[PDB]
Amino acid sequence: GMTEYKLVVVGAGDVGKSALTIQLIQNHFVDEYDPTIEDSYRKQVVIDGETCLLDILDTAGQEEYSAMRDQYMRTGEGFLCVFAINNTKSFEDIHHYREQIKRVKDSEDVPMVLVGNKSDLPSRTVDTKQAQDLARSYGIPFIETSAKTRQGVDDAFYTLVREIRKHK
Ligand SMILES: C[C@H](Oc1ccnc(-c2noc([C@@]3(C)CCCc4sc(N)c(C#N)c43)n2)n1)[C@@H]1CCC[N@H+]1C
Ligand SMILES: Nc1nc2c(ncn2[C@@H]2O[C@H](COP(=O)(O)OP(=O)(O)O)[C@@H](O)[C@H]2O)c(=O)[nH]1
Ligand SMILES: [Mg+2]
Repeated sequence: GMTEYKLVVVGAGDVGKSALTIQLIQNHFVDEYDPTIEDSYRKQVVIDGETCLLDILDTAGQEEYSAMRDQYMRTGEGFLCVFAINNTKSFEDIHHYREQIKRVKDSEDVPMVLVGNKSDLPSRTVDTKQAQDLARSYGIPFIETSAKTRQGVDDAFYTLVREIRKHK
């Protein structure tokens, strides 16, 4: 049967989680997507010659640590932790997202990719070296993306699938 991979996109508001997701789903850059909409979106894709079904949860809204929200996030098999390369605060938030993923998955070994989005913009405030070194600290891949140009989009999502495959 066709394997389904449940991927969850997390990170600060405004980093481009929705734009990245929609580039994967629609193959279109959407510069405006209601910042409060949290939803999941499926798409069949070929990854290393194997058709699989991606189910991508694009997170949004208020930080909440209820049992219900933990259970919803626990359905994720792998996580994209997204910051924007022109927003230092979004990068400084990453460790919090990673810690919460480790907690809900009750595992030090959750499939994960660090994503530095908005790589098309000149206003960089987070050095590539610093982001690469954070991914190294965590032992995870780092992918530079742009939802605007499609740079890195498949790399980010497909790497996460490959990481889930390895973990399984
Ligand atoms: C960085 C923070 O801000 C926000 C703002 C919005 N969201 C978060 C946030 N942290 O983890 C999560 C996820 C969605 C990630 C996947 C696993 C779980 S499990 C569960 N229950 C979750 C939730 N809510 C999550 N989201 N954090 C700073 C720092 C602390 C104060 N705060 C202002
Ligand atoms: N230049 C540029 N703008 C982006 C990119 N991704 C998202 N944006 C913009 O960043 C803002 C927030 O994007 P959105 O997808 O809503 O972020 P979310 O809150 O993480 O879902 C919007 O103004 C988008 O147009 C990108 O890669 N490049
Ligand atoms: Mg959004």
